[PDB]
Amino acid sequence: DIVMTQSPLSLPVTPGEPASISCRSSQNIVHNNGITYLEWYLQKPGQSPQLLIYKVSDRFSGVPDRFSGSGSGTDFTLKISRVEAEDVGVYYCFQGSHIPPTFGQGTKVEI
Amino acid sequence: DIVMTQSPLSLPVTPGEPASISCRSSQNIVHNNGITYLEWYLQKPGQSPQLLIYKVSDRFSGVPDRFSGSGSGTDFTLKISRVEAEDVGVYYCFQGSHIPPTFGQGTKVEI
Amino acid sequence: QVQLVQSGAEVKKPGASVKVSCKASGYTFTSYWMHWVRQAPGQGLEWMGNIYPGSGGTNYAEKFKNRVTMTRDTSISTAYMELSRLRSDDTAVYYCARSGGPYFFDYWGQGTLVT
Amino acid sequence: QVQLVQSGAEVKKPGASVKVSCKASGYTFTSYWMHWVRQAPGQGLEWMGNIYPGSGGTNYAEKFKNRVTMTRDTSISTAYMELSRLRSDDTAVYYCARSGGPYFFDYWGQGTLVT
Repeated sequence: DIVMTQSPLSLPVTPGEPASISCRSSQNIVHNNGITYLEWYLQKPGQSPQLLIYKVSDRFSGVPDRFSGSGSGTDFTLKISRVEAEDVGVYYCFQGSHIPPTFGQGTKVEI
Repeated sequence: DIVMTQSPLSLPVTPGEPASISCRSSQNIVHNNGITYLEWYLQKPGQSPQLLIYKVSDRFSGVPDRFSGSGSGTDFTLKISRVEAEDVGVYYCFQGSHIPPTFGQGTKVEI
Repeated sequence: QVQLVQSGAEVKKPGASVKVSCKASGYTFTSYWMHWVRQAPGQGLEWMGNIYPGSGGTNYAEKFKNRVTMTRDTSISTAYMELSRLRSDDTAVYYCARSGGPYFFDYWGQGTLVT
Repeated sequence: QVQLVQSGAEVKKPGASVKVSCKASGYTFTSYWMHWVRQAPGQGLEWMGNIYPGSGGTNYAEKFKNRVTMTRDTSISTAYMELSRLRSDDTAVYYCARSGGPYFFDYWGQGTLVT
């Protein structure tokens, strides 16, 4: 099973100050087709987790421009231009190219 | 520290037929100011509890007319004439007349 | 509007089993995979398995293979996840989630608490 | 619209303590009482205590008065509840809810799961 390791595990960002979360897959994760199903999920306090980014860098529907994803092969990172109060929660990088799909440990970002 | 007792504890309802839930306080619950703070709350699947009825029979703003409460002194009853799918969840009566406020055990409604 | 509405919180004695329902609304049920993911405070989120509403095909995580069963009732557009032989570590919020095509979990149910 | 937003889920070890927050917005935080109610296994909902943001004055049910503590910060419109010396039986969803007056809990927090 592909293991995804995120760092930091805790990220208390001062409001307004930018941020970034690292994630490294234990193996190349591009599917047999050409797609790398590496995604980022945010679970805000007590809410169902929601999709932020897919295909490593494509932002999901109503997600703000503050978020963006980058990386390839081994390393991938999530980045928030200006962390706001409502951005708090546990961020998870996810890979669905290989069965079983796996999630990272989750990074808890706090103001 | 009044003991509120609801009956039944399980109430499978046939979509469309009326339903009813009883609640009896272990002692009179009308406040010295004359108001009987008897309330009913509904906790729909996975959501925070929400106010349905207060002052025994007053519907809270936004609550459909299908719901209604009645009773006096020590016996109270909620009525969901024509139960709908979104009515499933756990219902609770509650008294705020005496310190500490206390809730019934909860009646689970399912179709 | 697309939405997955799951069954209410469940309290279960150890050794017992629980069956969670997920009714899909606002879209065509059989066109997408329905996953089941759980959030147990110990280790974030973990994929439990999935099922294909059309053929009833399923894939289970190794961790849950011997005690989880997924099924679906296309007539009422509802998926089910039954976890048996419950233990303290199963206390968690269970979520069903539909696949959105280029992304794995498009819409999520509100989650079902099982203790 | 008023919003009562609580802190994220938490997992605790027996004997440990948990501090749950509840930030309010949309109304005048200091003019309404803030209560904490919990949804615990085979105990439905039970009142735990309350606090008046404006006066910081509190009240705690006896069942928890020897382990809980409620406080608030008017500069950030937030209330807190610490349940010390936790144990298995405390595994439950904790809620904060303001009271209206003629009625009680009109606005609820989304809840904070603690295992």
